[PDB]
Amino acid sequence: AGRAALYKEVYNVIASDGSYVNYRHMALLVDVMTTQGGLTSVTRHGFNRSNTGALMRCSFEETVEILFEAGASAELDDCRGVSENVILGQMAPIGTGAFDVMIDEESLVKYM
Amino acid sequence: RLKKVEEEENAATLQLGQEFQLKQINHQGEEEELIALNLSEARLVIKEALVERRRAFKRSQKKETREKELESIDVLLEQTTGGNNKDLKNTMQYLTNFSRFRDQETVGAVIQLLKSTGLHPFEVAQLGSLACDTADEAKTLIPSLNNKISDDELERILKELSNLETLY
Amino acid sequence: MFFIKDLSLNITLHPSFFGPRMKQYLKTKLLEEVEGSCTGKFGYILCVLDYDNIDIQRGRILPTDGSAEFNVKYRAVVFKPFKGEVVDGTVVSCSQHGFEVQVGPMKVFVTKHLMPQDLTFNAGSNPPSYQSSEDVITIKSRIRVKIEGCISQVSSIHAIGSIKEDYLGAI
Amino acid sequence: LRFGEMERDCMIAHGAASFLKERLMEASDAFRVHICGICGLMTVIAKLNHNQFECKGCDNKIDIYQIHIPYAAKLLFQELMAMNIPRLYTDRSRD
Amino acid sequence: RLVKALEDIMVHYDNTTRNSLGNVIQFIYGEDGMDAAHIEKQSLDTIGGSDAAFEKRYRVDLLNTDHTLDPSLLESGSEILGDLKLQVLLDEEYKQLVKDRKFLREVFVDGEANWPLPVNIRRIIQNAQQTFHIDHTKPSDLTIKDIVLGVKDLQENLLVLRGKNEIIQNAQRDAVTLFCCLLRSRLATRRVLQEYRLTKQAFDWVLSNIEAQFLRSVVHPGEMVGVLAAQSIGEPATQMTLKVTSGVPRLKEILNVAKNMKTPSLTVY
Amino acid sequence: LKEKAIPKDQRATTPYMTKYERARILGTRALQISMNAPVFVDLEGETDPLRIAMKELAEKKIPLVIRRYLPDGSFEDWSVEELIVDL
Amino acid sequence: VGQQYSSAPLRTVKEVQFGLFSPEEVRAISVAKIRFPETMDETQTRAKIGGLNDPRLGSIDRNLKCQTCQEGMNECPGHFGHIDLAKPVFHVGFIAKIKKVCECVCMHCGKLLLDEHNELMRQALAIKDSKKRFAAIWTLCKTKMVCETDVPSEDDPTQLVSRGGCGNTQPTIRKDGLKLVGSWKKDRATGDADEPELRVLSTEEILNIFKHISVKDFTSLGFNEVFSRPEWMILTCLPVPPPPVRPSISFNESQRGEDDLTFKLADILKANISLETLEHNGAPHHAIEEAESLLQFHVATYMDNDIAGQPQALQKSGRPVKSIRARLKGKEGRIRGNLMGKRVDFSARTVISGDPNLELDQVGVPKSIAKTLTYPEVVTPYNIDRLTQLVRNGPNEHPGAKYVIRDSGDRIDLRYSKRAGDIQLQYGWKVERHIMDNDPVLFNRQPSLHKMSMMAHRVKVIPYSTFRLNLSVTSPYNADFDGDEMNLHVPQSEETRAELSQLCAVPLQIVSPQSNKPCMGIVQDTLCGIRKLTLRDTFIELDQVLNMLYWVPDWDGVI
DNA sequence: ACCAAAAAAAAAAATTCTCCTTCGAGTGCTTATCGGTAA
DNA sequence: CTACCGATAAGCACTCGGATAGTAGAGTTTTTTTTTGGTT
RNA sequence: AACUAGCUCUACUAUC
Ligand SMILES: [Mg+2]
Ligand SMILES: [Mg+2]
Ligand SMILES: [Zn+2]
Ligand SMILES: [Zn+2]
Ligand SMILES: [Zn+2]
Repeated sequence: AGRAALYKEVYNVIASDGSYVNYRHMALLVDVMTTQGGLTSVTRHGFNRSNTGALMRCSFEETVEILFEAGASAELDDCRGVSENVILGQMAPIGTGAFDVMIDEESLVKYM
Repeated sequence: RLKKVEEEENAATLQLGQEFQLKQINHQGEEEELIALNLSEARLVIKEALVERRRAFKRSQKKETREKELESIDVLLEQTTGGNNKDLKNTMQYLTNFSRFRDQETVGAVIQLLKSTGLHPFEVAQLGSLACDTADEAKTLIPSLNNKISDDELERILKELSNLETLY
Repeated sequence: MFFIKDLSLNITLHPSFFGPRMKQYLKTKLLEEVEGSCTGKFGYILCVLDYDNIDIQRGRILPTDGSAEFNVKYRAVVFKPFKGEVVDGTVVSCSQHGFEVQVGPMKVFVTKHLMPQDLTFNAGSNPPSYQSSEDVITIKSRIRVKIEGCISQVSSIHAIGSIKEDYLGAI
Repeated sequence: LRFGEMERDCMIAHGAASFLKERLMEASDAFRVHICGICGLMTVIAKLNHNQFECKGCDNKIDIYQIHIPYAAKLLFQELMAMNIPRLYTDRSRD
Repeated sequence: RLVKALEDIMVHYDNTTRNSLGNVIQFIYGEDGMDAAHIEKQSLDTIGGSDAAFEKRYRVDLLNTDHTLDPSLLESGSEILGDLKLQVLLDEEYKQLVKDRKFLREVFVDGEANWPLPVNIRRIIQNAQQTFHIDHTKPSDLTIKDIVLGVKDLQENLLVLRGKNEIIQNAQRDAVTLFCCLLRSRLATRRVLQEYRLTKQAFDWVLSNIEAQFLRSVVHPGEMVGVLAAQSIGEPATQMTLKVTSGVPRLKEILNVAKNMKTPSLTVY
Repeated sequence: LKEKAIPKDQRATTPYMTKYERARILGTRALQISMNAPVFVDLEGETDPLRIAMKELAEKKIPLVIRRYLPDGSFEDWSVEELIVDL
Repeated sequence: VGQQYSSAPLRTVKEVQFGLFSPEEVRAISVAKIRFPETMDETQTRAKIGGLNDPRLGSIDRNLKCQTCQEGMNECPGHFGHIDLAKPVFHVGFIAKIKKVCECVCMHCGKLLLDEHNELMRQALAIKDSKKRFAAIWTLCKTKMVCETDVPSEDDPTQLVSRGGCGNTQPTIRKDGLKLVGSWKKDRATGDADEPELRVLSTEEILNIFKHISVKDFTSLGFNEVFSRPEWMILTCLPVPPPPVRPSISFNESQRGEDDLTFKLADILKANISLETLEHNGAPHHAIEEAESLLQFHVATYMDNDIAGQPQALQKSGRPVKSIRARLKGKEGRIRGNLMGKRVDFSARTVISGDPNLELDQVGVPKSIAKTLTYPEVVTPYNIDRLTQLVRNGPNEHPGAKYVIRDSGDRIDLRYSKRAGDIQLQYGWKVERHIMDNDPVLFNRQPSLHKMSMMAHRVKVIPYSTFRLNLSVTSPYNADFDGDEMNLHVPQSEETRAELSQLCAVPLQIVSPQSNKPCMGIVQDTLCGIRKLTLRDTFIELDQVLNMLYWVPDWDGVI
């Protein structure tokens, strides 16, 4: 009921003027905010302090202290986030990157 | 990663390291022991491999006297492109010297006799280290040979095969 | 020593070789780099096993360029030198301090002090002559010398073994 | 000119990941370094002429790989462990 | 703040939606799988009108004189009367339509007809009419069995979840229910014959075009939809000038709660 | 943990090659034939590599196979020809 | 072409591990044992003294040492030395956590207050997310100021067995800025049985305690044994960063351009040597503590400038000294200005005007700026003629080039070009040339608000330096023709230019997904014109209609 | 013999109030503390 | 009667603050002394 | 073809 009401409220706010935008965006927003067992504001400390990769977290409003916490907890990141690649300077699994480009031999043989 | 050493400096007893793990994985996923064969067994396997590339190279063409074997392996090399594989020759020069028995038939028969026994290849492989068949020298060299079992048990096993074999 | 085991190698193929003959090209290449290999871990790789039936399953195109990478698994015949072993070999090079034995592929160098005391050798001034037990100075000149120090600093294995021990020396 | 946050975000929306990488790398740092997987650190010393790449301390003449990263990132790393905190690997470890 | 919150979230090759941790947020993106492009303010038809008007628009019975159709529309328009098979099938269709009417009255209390939907049916109907020089005089060759089967066949062939288990089948039926109901509404037999007049050839043409367009309408698997949504919602936020709070401060209030509303009034019926 | 792959049957991925994949394949072959790769489709004196690649795609003799991932980690694959291009 | 080729395998990076430095290993990886606090000009000529500033690490200028690796300067990644401290010191970032830990463990025995006999810590162990259990343990061990030895009374029927190490009582702990103290109230052996003992804790005591905790207890507290063990929390052997993080800018006349951090390091070295010499001699034991305080202060400031504002750490100039945290803090510090967003190459920027003639997808590009940028290709059996023509042309007319990159890394300038009419450009080579027409290009107008504001474009070449575009594309860019500017980007490889020609071409952007209706359109001029045309009460004569039918490029040719 | 440049060595550092000053925003984390309550 | 929470508030302690551009202007230790070489 | 521009500190502007 909370997510329903929140979507209603935000849709009202946007439709107040310059309406509109497709429902799917707002739905995605309210859900990705609420899929936690509760709800969380998008603050420096609302969502960012949650189980998530290290770097992408430290790329927002929390410069170094978060790294200190990570090192102390000595946790690790698998770097499947976009940021992790960007900082790492490698193609992130994005768009064209969302798949590998693989090679075959038998087709090469068949058509010479 | 805390240096993960798990290694021991090599000794006459051949204490196996981690990267030479006693039980090795396989691509199929089976778990088996560190595949090692004596000085005798390897030579025939090499000959089979060589004759396999013999067929392969007669296929490429249409597009016991160690020196001639060396030149044959050289021919295997030059059939593709000019052979500069000198180290393979020099090791191969010593490859027949690796094998305990020089003659093909003697080493082969030693192999077929040992394969039924299922004895550790280390025991018979230690033979070809030096040009000596007297056991006392080996017992002096390697104490583990004495420790694992007495000498006379070694020869009561050995004389079954040493009869057919003629050393260098 | 004689350990034969399947080995995995990473191979990068230049895109210009993308022809139906590539499989043959890959097999040839693997033949060059694999044969005569002398690595630190496996010692020196002497030859492959089962040349045919090697698995080349597929290949990944590098994102930056047409280069394609292949991972292949192959069984091979490889020798691993190990310390504590006594090997007789040719004295290819002769030095005043001590004779240098070339045991086939790997090389053994020994000084005057390592030389056995039971088998007294006149090795200090020059390579030891014929004396008490037996010793030789020729190119063939096989001399029984132990291996106790294995070095993989260079793309080869160098072995050193002290000879002042129970039954060490030429006979 | 300056490439900024929102520009990158719009690229992401488009998803032209390869162009993103090329523009951020070749028009920028485009640096290369080797590492010790046993270290996972930024410390290996090389001798290009001598073809030696040993990681002293980790005394391993095998565990060597070279990685293309932005100079800025590696810089970050130098002050980071200078700040006394960051290992690196080159493969998965949990599957 | 918004863009820095939903970067990773995106749609993978399972028509699902995960962050860069694998947390699912939308099992089917937008609950439709239809890309944000392929939407029109297309007009639904069943919900509106009166019961009598709905009946006249859709109800038909050969064995009864009132809602029967004129034989002149059909080549086999006379002897078609009397068959029990056809009457049974028509009654089944009518029951399906009335069930859909109940459903739509349930889903939207207001009953507003216009809604954002995937690929339009109007335009393809008009261009099909043009592409065959369909006249107002000739009867129709296609028979009742033809259309009454083809409608179900098309609605079945539409596929959004390339699955094989039971749960996927359930979702796939669920994910397309509104569109199939709308399609059923637009392609009523009475409507088709009395106004649309299509030939069997053109009928097959429109069926194939519908299927092709619907497949064209799937979300492309592999876009970073979260960033798109965030940037989209952000865009108008700047482009706006201004006793109840509203505007950018209110926006911040909800987006950053902040349990303090200054207009916490509530509505009671 | 069991070999993390799948047979070419029972594949649940969409049978339509997506636009991202389209652009990726096009760019890859553009770079490929750009630096003198072997060509397959007959030329018409057309010099541009990218248009050569597009002609190849239309003619459907592309010697590539596409890899495909799932969030679990297990992967899946396809060959270009068995896909159908509409977009 | 090989960036001084390295015969080492290359691979991507799939995973990053975070952890501290164990003092022994950081000392192991070191190269220098820096003693001298001076930096340059030994006595005082040149060849910086073997103290700071490369005894045996990163080179300085045109001296290819790289610690004798000869890897020039551009290749030199740097190398590390290490410093040694007489006494343990804290770590300003690592203060609250260490305080919580100290409260959590029982010093004087080195044990946990709570142990698996109450339910509570058992459920705390049960909630193994990563860290929240640490908070649970911390909030459960706040009480029980006294170490116990025989806790379990009712889990066993009535008896009680031994688990605790010491019978002592743990003092309450507070902190004051850089320092923390313990309060031994204890209700006994104290002032009038109530007045506590206020004693400042000694770091090394804490560090001994920290070793004495059992290994599994780290896991209990979330410390990763192999990567983060609590005794490493304290700083003992501070590592030294390399030169290339502290350049010698030499600001424009003769200065040495010594950075803030290197002065900080020299100061901390002075502090260390001062404390050493003080303690080594007769320690009056009323100034050695002050030396300790000063040394910890300096290390604190160097690690971070902006602790609670009792100090300020002013430099010898007046501006406060700048430390690592401030160096890489957000908003243009090292992340959002130097890592996440960057300055790029191959770009241009100017003012713009309309054009009623260029088609929608192209972009008006100025001839001069067209010559300025460039683009490489690869020599093919197909491009040889055109490339030959261009390289013949030279760098001073439109369809030309500026560089020739052959098989080897041989940058050949065409401005000098002593052998212009010579080279023949065999296959597999790279030639950087100008921008001819129909080249993909990126066009963008910051600020960017949606998917648009940057798309692809074809290129026409136009005099009168400015940018030109079509009135239609105006509104999505939300740009005027008064004085506004956009930014230009050009791909560098065939891959990328392809990658842009299918997801950023304004042909492919007509319908905005944002509002499910097209974001394109036509604007005031054309709109007014068409309205003034397409109304019943108008007409047209013969000449003008003919000119119109000629105007439309796609005219069938039928009147 | 005069002295002037300059390099080297050390510290100017006190007046005083809390005004710092408007940055106020919120939010989270610590700590006092009445206040009740079951044994 | 008595610790035993305990919820409440008060405090106190946090760190955050649009995207690019282009300028030009001033200062990036001070003072004091001692030393010794240029000077007549 | 001898291979480097280059830091911070405040004021003013340019679009939005
Ligand atoms: Mg996480
Ligand atoms: Mg304007
Ligand atoms: Zn290492
Ligand atoms: Zn170096
Ligand atoms: Zn205790």
